[PDB]
Amino acid sequence: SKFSLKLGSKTLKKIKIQSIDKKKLVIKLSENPLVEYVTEKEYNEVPVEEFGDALLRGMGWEIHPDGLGIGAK
Amino acid sequence: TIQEARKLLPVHQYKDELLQEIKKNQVLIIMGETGSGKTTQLPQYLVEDGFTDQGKLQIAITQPRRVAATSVAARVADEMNVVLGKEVGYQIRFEDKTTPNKTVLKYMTDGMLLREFLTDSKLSKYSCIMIDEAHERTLATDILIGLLKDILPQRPTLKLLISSATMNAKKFSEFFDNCPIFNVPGRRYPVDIHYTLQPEANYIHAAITTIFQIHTTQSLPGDILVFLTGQEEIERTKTKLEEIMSKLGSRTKQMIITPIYANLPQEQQLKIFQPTPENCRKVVLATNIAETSLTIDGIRYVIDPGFVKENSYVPSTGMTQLLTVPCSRASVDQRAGRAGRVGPGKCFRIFTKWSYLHELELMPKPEITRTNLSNTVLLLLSLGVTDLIKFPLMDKPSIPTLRKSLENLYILGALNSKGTITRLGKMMCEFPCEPEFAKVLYTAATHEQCQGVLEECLTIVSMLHETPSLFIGQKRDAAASVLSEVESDHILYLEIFNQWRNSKFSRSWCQDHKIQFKTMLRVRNIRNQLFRCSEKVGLVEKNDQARMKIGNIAGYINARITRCFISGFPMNIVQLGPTGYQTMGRSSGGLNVSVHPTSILFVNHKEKAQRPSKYVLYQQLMLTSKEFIRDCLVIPKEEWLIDMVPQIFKDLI
RNA sequence: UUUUUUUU
Repeated sequence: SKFSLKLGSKTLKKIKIQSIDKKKLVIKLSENPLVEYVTEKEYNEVPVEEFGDALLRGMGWEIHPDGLGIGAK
Repeated sequence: TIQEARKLLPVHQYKDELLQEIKKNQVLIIMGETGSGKTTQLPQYLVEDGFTDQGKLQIAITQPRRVAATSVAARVADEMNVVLGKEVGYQIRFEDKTTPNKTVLKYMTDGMLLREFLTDSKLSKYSCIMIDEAHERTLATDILIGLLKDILPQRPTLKLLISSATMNAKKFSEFFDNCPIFNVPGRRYPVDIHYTLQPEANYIHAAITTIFQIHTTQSLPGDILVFLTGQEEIERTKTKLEEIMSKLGSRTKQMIITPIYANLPQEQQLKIFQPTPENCRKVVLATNIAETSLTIDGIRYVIDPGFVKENSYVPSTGMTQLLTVPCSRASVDQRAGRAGRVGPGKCFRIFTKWSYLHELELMPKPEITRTNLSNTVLLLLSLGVTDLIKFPLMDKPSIPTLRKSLENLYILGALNSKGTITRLGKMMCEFPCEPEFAKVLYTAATHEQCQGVLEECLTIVSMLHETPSLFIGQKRDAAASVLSEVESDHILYLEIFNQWRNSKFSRSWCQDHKIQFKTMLRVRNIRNQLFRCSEKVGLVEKNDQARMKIGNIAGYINARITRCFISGFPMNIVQLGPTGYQTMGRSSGGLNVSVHPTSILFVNHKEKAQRPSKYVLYQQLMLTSKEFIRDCLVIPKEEWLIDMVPQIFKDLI
């Protein structure tokens, strides 16, 4: 006996912080079946400059004049 | 007799104490002079005692010189009265003269016994290794006593023995944890040592002065051996002596000049061994070849300015440098000992007693700190040495010397990025050449852009071991008579050997084109041995397919030989820049290097006027007076650099 | 403008 209507769903249709406060490559050898080639992918991971340091760090690195005598000032 | 003369030697009277000393200890060090008899007589006494006995094991005597290993084994053939090859052998690089069951004591050289580790690490065949001449300190000797320190826990029955000089023998005992030093002080015909009282200005003149002081006044028959530094200061002293010998009067007796050094041809090196006749005096000029290698008869007087010439590998830029240094006190006392070879002899030293004590050094240089270590790291890593800094070696290589050899194995493909020796890297231990050279042979067979040319790369690689001592005199005079179209210093070597071969290996062909015939015998022996080991790996079989299945015999041959030598030698490429040629490395900058006067790229850039090729591959970056380059190879195309070694040159180009 | 000895 009143004015009532139904509105259903079928009818119609940056880092968060809590508080504010005040790298190196290492290769170790295997110690006692064969690899044909190094491959392109491998060099990309370990560059040629990096292999000389990293293998050591895995092991624990961290003109005389024309004529004179031996004196001859 | 011979049995009567063996009792005359100094080590024979010390023998009865010496046997109980060896039987009680394991490592024993003998401190003896030169000529004591510790080389010859010592392994004989073990056979007489029955050391080897019923057992299979045999004695090994290690010497650094290949020539000395054969010559001493002839003497033991005389003393034990058995023919050489049975019961007394020698095993050297080329002439194995042994019986596998009847030869007891074998006088092999130092590089041989390291190679037997590569197959059999524990040395199951030997009971008593005697290092000899351990004060030489060759590269093979330092690793050999470095590895035999680890083997002594694994075998308590192996005996080790060391013959050493006096001043070096103290440092050996501390290395083996204080093993006893035995002493045999046997010295023949002592020498009186004369000095200058004040330092000199120009030692070449005082050397020329002192010869005449011996020549005009002293007793005869007397010969003179002088020790100049290198080749170039012998010819300047040879020429200045020939003037003053003629200008002096007819009354003085004839003086003969006969220079010796390693690179001088064999026909003139035989002239010292000829006995000089009466009424004339022989003066010999020499480098270091006189003091240790060979024996000149009749040398009474020895003049010693006190200078040697040594090479220090600078491992950052990767260049050897060869400078003149004052020699150590150890090498001076070796120089004076060449005087007293026959009778009492004088030794004249062009320096003062104050400078000899306080300026000169005791030990010269350990050779492992000097030379390149790219070959032996692969020898160590294949013998299961995981830790190289902590490796119990006597004189440590510096860390940049040991770092550069680990990158250089990683570029070639021997070591995997995890550190494991790959399939290719196992082959480089087998071949009797460097790790760089054995990849040139490997891409000469297998690599898809460089196949089929292995029959020529064995020819060049054989020639490059002997490039100093090929040509008699100047190169271009002998280079032009052979052919006139060579643009690189490698293809000349392929062509000289191929035309020496089609002349059926004549002696008379070499003297036509001014090439040392003795050297070309040694190149042929190196070529045959590299050809055996390439059969045994199986490179010859994969070689011959790529010539039959792909026919290529045109001028594309010399473009595949160039691409094999890039894959072998990828750090050695320069680039043409504004000053000159500059080194193309990422770590080492441009060093402004200049082509050596011998090379074919030096004739074509000055005597003709070829425009310089933008890249040049070299074999050796050495600096005598200037940063030079030797054994050059023209790279015409820039894109061969990226395609052959992309692990370096995809970045730098 | 021109390499000291060597070893596999």
